[PDB]
Amino acid sequence: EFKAGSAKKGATLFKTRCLQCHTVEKGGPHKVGPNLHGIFGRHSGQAEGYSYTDANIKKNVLWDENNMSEYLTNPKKYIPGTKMAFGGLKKEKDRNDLITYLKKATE
Amino acid sequence: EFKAGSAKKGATLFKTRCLQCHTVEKGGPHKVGPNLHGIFGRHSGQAEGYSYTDANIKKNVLWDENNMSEYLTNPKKYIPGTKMAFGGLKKEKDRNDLITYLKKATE
Amino acid sequence: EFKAGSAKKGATLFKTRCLQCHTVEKGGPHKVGPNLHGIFGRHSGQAEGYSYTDANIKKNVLWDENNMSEYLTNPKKYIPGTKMAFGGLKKEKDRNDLITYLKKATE
Amino acid sequence: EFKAGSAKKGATLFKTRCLQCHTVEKGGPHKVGPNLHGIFGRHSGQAEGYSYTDANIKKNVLWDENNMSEYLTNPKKYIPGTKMAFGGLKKEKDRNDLITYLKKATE
Ligand SMILES: O=S(=O)(O)c1cc2c(O)c(c1)Sc1cc(S(=O)(=O)O)cc(c1O)Sc1cc(S(=O)(=O)O)cc(c1O)Sc1cc(S(=O)(=O)O)cc(c1O)S2
Ligand SMILES: O=S(=O)(O)c1cc2c(O)c(c1)Sc1cc(S(=O)(=O)O)cc(c1O)Sc1cc(S(=O)(=O)O)cc(c1O)Sc1cc(S(=O)(=O)O)cc(c1O)S2
Ligand SMILES: O=S(=O)(O)c1cc2c(O)c(c1)Sc1cc(S(=O)(=O)O)cc(c1O)Sc1cc(S(=O)(=O)O)cc(c1O)Sc1cc(S(=O)(=O)O)cc(c1O)S2
Ligand SMILES: O=S(=O)(O)c1cc2c(O)c(c1)Sc1cc(S(=O)(=O)O)cc(c1O)Sc1cc(S(=O)(=O)O)cc(c1O)Sc1cc(S(=O)(=O)O)cc(c1O)S2
Ligand SMILES: O=S(=O)(O)c1cc2c(O)c(c1)Sc1cc(S(=O)(=O)O)cc(c1O)Sc1cc(S(=O)(=O)O)cc(c1O)Sc1cc(S(=O)(=O)O)cc(c1O)S2
Ligand SMILES: O=S(=O)(O)c1cc2c(O)c(c1)Sc1cc(S(=O)(=O)O)cc(c1O)Sc1cc(S(=O)(=O)O)cc(c1O)Sc1cc(S(=O)(=O)O)cc(c1O)S2
Ligand code: HEC
Ligand code: HEC
Ligand code: HEC
Ligand code: HEC
Ligand SMILES: [Zn+2]
Ligand SMILES: [Zn+2]
Ligand SMILES: [Zn+2]
Ligand SMILES: [Zn+2]
Ligand SMILES: [Zn+2]
Ligand SMILES: [Zn+2]
Ligand SMILES: [Zn+2]
Ligand SMILES: [Zn+2]
Ligand SMILES: [Zn+2]
Ligand SMILES: [Zn+2]
Ligand SMILES: [Zn+2]
Ligand SMILES: [Zn+2]
Ligand SMILES: [Zn+2]
Ligand SMILES: [Zn+2]
Ligand SMILES: [Zn+2]
Ligand SMILES: [Zn+2]
Ligand SMILES: [Zn+2]
Ligand SMILES: [Zn+2]
Ligand SMILES: [Zn+2]
Ligand SMILES: [Zn+2]
Ligand SMILES: [Zn+2]
Ligand SMILES: [Zn+2]
Ligand SMILES: [Zn+2]
Ligand SMILES: [Zn+2]
Ligand SMILES: [Zn+2]
Ligand SMILES: [Zn+2]
Ligand SMILES: [Zn+2]
Repeated sequence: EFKAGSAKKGATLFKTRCLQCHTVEKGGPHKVGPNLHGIFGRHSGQAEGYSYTDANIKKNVLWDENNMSEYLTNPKKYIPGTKMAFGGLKKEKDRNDLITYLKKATE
Repeated sequence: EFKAGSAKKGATLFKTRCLQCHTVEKGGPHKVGPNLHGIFGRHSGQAEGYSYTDANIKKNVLWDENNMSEYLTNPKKYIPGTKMAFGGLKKEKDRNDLITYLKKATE
Repeated sequence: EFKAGSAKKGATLFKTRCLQCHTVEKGGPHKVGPNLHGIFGRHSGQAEGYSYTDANIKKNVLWDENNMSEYLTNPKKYIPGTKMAFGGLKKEKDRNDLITYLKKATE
Repeated sequence: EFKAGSAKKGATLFKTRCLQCHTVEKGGPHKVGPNLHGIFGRHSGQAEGYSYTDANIKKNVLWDENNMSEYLTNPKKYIPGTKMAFGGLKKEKDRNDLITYLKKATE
């Protein structure tokens, strides 16, 4: 389901839809949401120093491009009970582009 | 998000995937499943003389082309506890073709 | 043209699409379908103690990953007359994952 | 299932793998195979002036991009007894490119 898209558009989607709550850089600070560096290949709810809902820990997924796409389609449906206040990215090209940027920004 | 496809292809899809349990002709007989004539524009679980599950009755949808496509994607997810033994047409062209045929067959 | 995939999601596919009729572990019970331990590398229809159809027996193939994926694409096409009532896994990444799991659980 | 590919790329496929037996332009001449101008949207076995196997005529398909693709994968499997001596384009992107060229050259 995930196909690599445009990192450049993905960077703008993040600025307007996520940066509000998240930083991406290594060592960056948690805000409302956790810092996201190294999120791919990591278990849900494990960023150091961030205090998660139990449902984000207990979802128990190893983040990759595909379950990230599914999550960002509808976060509170993929993880019922999350404090991530965000409706979701409905359009699949917006998802591929954002995940393309996010991979590059967080690896 | 339903779109008219091939009724000839839908007829074939129907002969091979639905015909076992279903008829389409006006006043046709029930089999394992209810005869389907007049289904579009009727409430669910309302073919005369057929014993549905309570779930199929209480679902309380009015069949049109779009929620029919949603139903045929994963019938047990759309109507939990339905006794229809069918995995689903996962491909969208197949659902468009079948619904194109089915609308012509049952109207 | 099998390529290794995710045993973990192949596990998930097995219990949703196969477990109702099959067990996998060594010495496991026959149910509707035969216990499958040791399937890869055996001729078809050779699980001791299971009562097969003539067609599944006379098919005369040695199961590997490849012809298994052909079979699971359309079981009744590959073995005309089989009493396994299963439509098939149409998508290759689904068969890939399931076969990767099945091979690990049956070897 | 068909996806528009590269007409140019497909043009090179046709010269190497088809032109030996076929021509494409309006009014083009018959060779070993028939001239293919107007093939899409026409019944099988109809090109005016060519002598087809009865197998080709009785396949009774109206050619579009997708049953063309199916066909060119395995001609003898699609039309048993055809007199077209061509093993098939096994790679999916080769069929997409060729059909994309063929649509443009024969419409
Ligand atoms: O494969 S990708 O689609 O991901 C992709 C990645 C890059 C890339 O160049 C392209 C396509 S091709 C391209 C597409 C578009 S367009 O499609 O947007 O019109 C405009 C241009 C352009 O060259 S010109 C331009 C415009 C702007 S802007 O005025 O600030 O928008 C900034 C930069 C720039 O060169 S600098 C700049 C800024 C970033 S960023 O992501 O950090 O913002 C990335 C890159 C940059 O070069 S690499
Ligand atoms: O059931 S739960 O989803 O709650 C769940 C159970 C377990 C677990 O660790 C986790 C989640 S956390 C997690 C979630 C996801 S996921 O979000 O992508 O699904 C992927 C991974 C991951 O670590 S990485 C991984 C990848 C693969 S591979 O794909 O086959 O190569 C095999 C294993 C493995 O760990 S091994 C392995 C195999 C299985 S079983 O299902 O095959 O029996 C179970 C376990 C394993 O450790 S316990
Ligand atoms: O934001 S939502 O996730 O809620 C969401 C709701 C709807 C929607 O179209 C989308 C996303 S877009 C979408 C996203 C994803 S994914 O990225 O999440 O993988 C996969 C798909 C997909 O199409 S494919 C698919 C898979 C299944 S499955 O058999 O259950 O797997 C059933 C249906 C289906 O289309 S049918 C279906 C059934 C229902 S419901 O009423 O029965 O719940 C609602 C809808 C349906 O389309 S509207
Ligand atoms: O459920 S079904 O098994 O029936 C089934 C039907 C179709 C389908 O796509 C699939 C499964 S999925 C699939 C499964 C397998 S597998 O089973 O071998 O692993 C291989 C392939 C593949 O794509 S690649 C392939 C290989 C060959 S080969 O050269 O003969 O080997 C010919 C064709 C072809 O596509 S052509 C071809 C010819 C016809 S027909 O109408 O002329 O019979 C129909 C179809 C064709 O694709 S639709
Ligand atoms: O199909 S036809 O062979 O009749 C044909 C079509 C077109 C065309 O201009 C010509 C011949 S004339 C010509 C002949 C030869 S050659 O004889 O030496 O090979 C080389 C060139 C060239 O210009 S240069 C060139 C080389 C390549 S390459 O093959 O990828 O390296 C791609 C393109 C390109 O411009 S871009 C390109 C991409 C496409 S599409 O189909 O991918 O959308 C179509 C066209 C393109 O120009 S129209
Ligand atoms: O808009 S639609 O896409 O729905 C559509 C509806 C019709 C239609 O003609 C077409 C497209 S165009 C077409 C497409 C295909 S193909 O796509 O299958 O290759 C083959 C042909 C063909 O002419 S030739 C042919 C083949 C056969 S067959 O040997 O029995 O298959 C029966 C008939 C027939 O003419 S008679 C026949 C049987 C039926 S049915 O529904 O009762 O099976 C419908 C029709 C018939 O004329 S109307
Ligand atoms: C504020 C309203 C936020 C918006 C905008 C975005 N995110 Fe978020 N996110 C937020 C919180 C408070 C949390 C923790 C959730 C919990 O239940 O504890 C999250 C979580 C995530 C995660 C999971 C991180 C992990 O498991 O370690 C991801 C991958 C994530 N968020 C991504 C993400 C994206 C891509 C966003 C833009 C589309 C986005 N978030 C916006 C708060 C907020
Ligand atoms: C036997 C295993 C069946 C297959 C094959 C198909 N259908 Fe079915 N259908 C079946 C049953 C037993 C029921 C009643 C379920 C209940 O819970 O009461 C149904 C129901 C439907 C309906 C709803 C009719 C209504 O009045 O609400 C529809 C629209 C329907 N079935 C369509 C359908 C299609 C399109 C099929 C081929 C893809 C198909 N069915 C196959 C049994 C079986
Ligand atoms: C019940 C409806 C079943 C489902 C679900 C699955 N299988 Fe099946 N299988 C079933 C039966 C009754 C038989 C015997 C077939 C016969 O004709 O006698 C089988 C057979 C197999 C085999 C062949 C075993 C052999 O020794 O050759 C295989 C490899 C097999 N089944 C695999 C399989 C898979 C992978 C399934 C999930 C995708 C699956 N089966 C489901 C009954 C049923
Ligand atoms: C010589 C070995 C050929 C090669 C190379 C190609 N084609 Fe062919 N084709 C050939 C013959 C002798 C026939 C008639 C077969 C019969 O049974 O009568 C055909 C037929 C076709 C058709 C069908 C035409 C119709 O009117 O329905 C098509 C669409 C076709 N051929 C296409 C085609 C393509 C795309 C080729 C390159 C991959 C190709 N042919 C090569 C002889 C030969
Ligand atoms: Zn998708
Ligand atoms: Zn989907
Ligand atoms: Zn650049
Ligand atoms: Zn650039
Ligand atoms: Zn630590
Ligand atoms: Zn793991
Ligand atoms: Zn784990
Ligand atoms: Zn959708
Ligand atoms: Zn890093
Ligand atoms: Zn859709
Ligand atoms: Zn017609
Ligand atoms: Zn849907
Ligand atoms: Zn869908
Ligand atoms: Zn009527
Ligand atoms: Zn393949
Ligand atoms: Zn593990
Ligand atoms: Zn296929
Ligand atoms: Zn063993
Ligand atoms: Zn394909
Ligand atoms: Zn050009
Ligand atoms: Zn050019
Ligand atoms: Zn017609
Ligand atoms: Zn016709
Ligand atoms: Zn094919
Ligand atoms: Zn096919
Ligand atoms: Zn294929
Ligand atoms: Zn023309």
